[PDB]
Amino acid sequence: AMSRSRPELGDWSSPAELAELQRSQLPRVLAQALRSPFYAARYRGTTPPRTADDFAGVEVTAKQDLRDQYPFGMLAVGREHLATYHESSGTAGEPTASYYTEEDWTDLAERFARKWTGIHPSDTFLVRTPYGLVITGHLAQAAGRLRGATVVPGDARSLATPLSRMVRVLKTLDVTLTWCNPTEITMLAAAAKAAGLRPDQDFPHLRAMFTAAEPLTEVRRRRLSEIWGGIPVVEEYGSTETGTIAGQCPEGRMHLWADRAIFEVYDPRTGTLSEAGRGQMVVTPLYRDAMPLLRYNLADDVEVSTDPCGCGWLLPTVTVLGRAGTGHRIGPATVTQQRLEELVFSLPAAYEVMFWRAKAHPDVLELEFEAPEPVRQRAVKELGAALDRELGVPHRITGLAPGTLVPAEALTAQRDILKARYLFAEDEDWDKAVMYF
Amino acid sequence: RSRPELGDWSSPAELAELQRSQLPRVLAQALRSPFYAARYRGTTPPRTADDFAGVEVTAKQDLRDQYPFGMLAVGREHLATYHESSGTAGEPTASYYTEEDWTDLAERFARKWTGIHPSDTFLVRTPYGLVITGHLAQAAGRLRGATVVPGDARSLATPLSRMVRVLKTLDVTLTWCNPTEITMLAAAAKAAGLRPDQDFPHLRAMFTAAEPLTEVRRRRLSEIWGGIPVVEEYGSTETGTIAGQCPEGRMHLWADRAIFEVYDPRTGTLSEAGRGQMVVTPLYRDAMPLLRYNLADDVEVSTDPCGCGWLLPTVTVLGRAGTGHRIGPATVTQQRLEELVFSLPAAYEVMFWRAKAHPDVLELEFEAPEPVRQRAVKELGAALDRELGVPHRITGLAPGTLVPAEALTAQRDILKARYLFAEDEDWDKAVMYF
Ligand SMILES: Nc1ncnc2c1ncn2[C@@H]1O[C@H](COP(=O)(O)OP(=O)(O)NP(=O)(O)O)[C@@H](O)[C@H]1O
Ligand SMILES: Nc1ncnc2c1ncn2[C@@H]1O[C@H](COP(=O)(O)OP(=O)(O)NP(=O)(O)O)[C@@H](O)[C@H]1O
Ligand SMILES: [Mg+2]
Ligand SMILES: [Mg+2]
Ligand SMILES: [Zn+2]
Ligand SMILES: [Zn+2]
Repeated sequence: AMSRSRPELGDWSSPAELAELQRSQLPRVLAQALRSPFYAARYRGTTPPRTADDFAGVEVTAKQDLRDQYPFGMLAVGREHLATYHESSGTAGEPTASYYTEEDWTDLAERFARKWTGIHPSDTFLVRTPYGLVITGHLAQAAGRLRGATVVPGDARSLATPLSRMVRVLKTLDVTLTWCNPTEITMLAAAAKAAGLRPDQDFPHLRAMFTAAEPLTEVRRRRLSEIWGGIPVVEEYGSTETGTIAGQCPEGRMHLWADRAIFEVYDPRTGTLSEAGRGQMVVTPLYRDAMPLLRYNLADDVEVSTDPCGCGWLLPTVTVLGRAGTGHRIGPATVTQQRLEELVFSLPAAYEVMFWRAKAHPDVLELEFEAPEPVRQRAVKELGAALDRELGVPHRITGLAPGTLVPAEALTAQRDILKARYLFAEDEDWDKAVMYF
Repeated sequence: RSRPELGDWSSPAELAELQRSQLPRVLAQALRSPFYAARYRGTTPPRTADDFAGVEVTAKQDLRDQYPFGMLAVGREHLATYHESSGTAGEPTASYYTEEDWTDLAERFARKWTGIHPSDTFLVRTPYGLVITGHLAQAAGRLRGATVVPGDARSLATPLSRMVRVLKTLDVTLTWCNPTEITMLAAAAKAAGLRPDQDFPHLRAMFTAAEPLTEVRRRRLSEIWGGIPVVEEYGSTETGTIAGQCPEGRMHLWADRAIFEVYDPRTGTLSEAGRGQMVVTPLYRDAMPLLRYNLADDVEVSTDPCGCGWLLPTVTVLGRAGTGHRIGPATVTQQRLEELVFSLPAAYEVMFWRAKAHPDVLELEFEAPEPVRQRAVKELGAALDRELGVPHRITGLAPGTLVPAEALTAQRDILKARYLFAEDEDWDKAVMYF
């Protein structure tokens, strides 16, 4: 393919060459951004940025800007050129719209498809994320179609596809790849066990699990891998409005797809943008026509490093800590979900602790988790000792019976996919007449 | 491959030839599947157009028995997508498609007499979970360049309140949802402060399927949404779209893409027209060949020419709504009741109802706002007296009884798993965040 117009891993031999692949797109990107009502209004009465050098002066685009411009204030092409329209997860009251041409979709699908394990025609790919307005289900399906994998559209949060039916599909279709968030990986494992199947042995064709959408510690990621037989759990970082911006290498670090976007770290205190360090993730996608974004702040706290990785990819690594501002403090001690997660998932695998939750009170950390009765007291004691050793916070830890946080019906209930029925026989329950879901 | 378009045939004889010329390929493809290889093991299988007249019907129970890949005629490497049918979960029905199979599927859906255009914004409000329906409409929208808004259905992510907001704010021009969902969206619109007959000026057509739909109900759904076309099609997960509405309001069989026959289940005879069970042999599919697949829907196929000038037979689908219940001296079909319910004046706003056939009496409930309820009860009773003569027990209910207010107004944030909460936060959304 002498013919392909977007860069691939291996097209650049140095960071200087990568920087050139980026800057050579900025005149097109800056001209396209100005066609949107939002950027045309932003630079009204001034000379707009046109050149690679002008980009250093470009003002950040905030989430609140995208919400204020709902639905099509960020639109730079005729609506006739849109292929799909999406809205972000989170608050329903203040939606964020994103939208993509067919050519925009090719870039999106390529970035998702950068899975170090490969996606092949030989694969059966269960897409277990939502298709309702959000991009995630559509994105995985598009990458599956691109690479010829058989796509099984599992959807998520749909009454049509409960966990019991997904477990049966995983086993009976010999599914080789999955796409779902890390909590859904443990939900599927709990559903398998409730169906009398061992996730570590009874799914021999499952070769990788693709995941995103949650901050994921290496301790949790490795436990999720071990639960499913030691297979790779392949993380990516993305959003509805950016698509996939980073993907895992074989060493287990996420690398920024810097050939497809200019990535900057925003220090909200000084207002400076830097190519690496700690701060808020800023993205300028290079290969989109419909919805240009100039220095869009995802407002995730990230650590970007240019330090080499054992994978040898010539791309910076990124750790995603969480959403900016989300931390809690109890003693002098900062309590992060990420620190608690590392302690919970360091309990021996034999204790089967997967489901937990915690509440920061001013004085004390309240934490609950499900564990089988025989190991429950051990789990409470060891997790307490871990909190003492690592954080020194006062705690109130309660072990719960399985079925308490995650009900049995979520794991085992089957649901017929009915249609509206208006006339029933005497013996039939007519309660499913109009509300048939 | 080269697939026919409306207008490629000038007569029924030419249509019959477009079909028969595909049958050698279709019969050889079917034989590659374990199911048809086993069916014709130790015989000479059918090879020619003439041999097709002798081909045994394929039943739904065959597709269930062959779960998952007994109907598969290509290497799995060539599959693009895998689907399972709606209905019983305990006994799944698998279907699957190559990329080229998908082009035929998308083309058949896209035969919408109103057109699908790049100028369109197309809300897909059917499920994407395993079933084909959401994927099919999305594929046809992508094929014709319409902006696809993936609404999904039966998803906690996309309640009615949010779909009504999307209809209005995105100037949606086309919808895809079942006929019950058309009335659910109308009730949700009023609950959002929007009049379905006036406040959606860019909505130009509503595409629908999946339910038996009387012309009386279809015309009422049109009137509720300001007199815009309600464009019906007939399909299934295992066949795709097999008939679509013409501008005269009849569904025409897509006979250029499939051989349609009417099955008498008592004699087992197959006829090109008349009353009986819908039998389909798709002509342009490689992955999952079907020879005379019996959808087991009760249909009436007619060869009578239509004012639309399409040279294709028309089909009415009675289905499960065609099957009588004896009550009084009389026999009552869902389709006959539906015609009487939707013959009540539009201004009574009767959209949601249900009925139970007892041996002695028809029990029927419907929502009607105060103060038209007792008029509606009386007129519907008189209609049942005049038309059916069945004893009835009719109850008018307050709106919010059959279709709860919560279904129409509830908004739901799309949350992710959260493990650490502040004191004042509800931590019940920790692991069960849907
Ligand atoms: N691998 C990851 N690690 C950590 N956080 C992640 C990861 N992937 C996604 N996220 C988080 O999820 C966000 C994107 O959520 P997603 O639903 O995929 O898009 P969205 O529709 O923009 N939702 P939202 O921003 O939450 O309103 C990112 O900004 C991060 O906060
Ligand atoms: N226009 C229509 N009029 C009447 N019935 C229809 C119409 N369209 C679809 N149907 C019914 O819906 C069935 C197909 O349901 P659908 O969910 O679209 O496919 P499926 O998931 O394959 N279901 P099934 O094969 O019956 O188990 C048809 O066989 C008919 O019974
Ligand atoms: Mg368009
Ligand atoms: Mg394949
Ligand atoms: Zn690496
Ligand atoms: Zn016609």
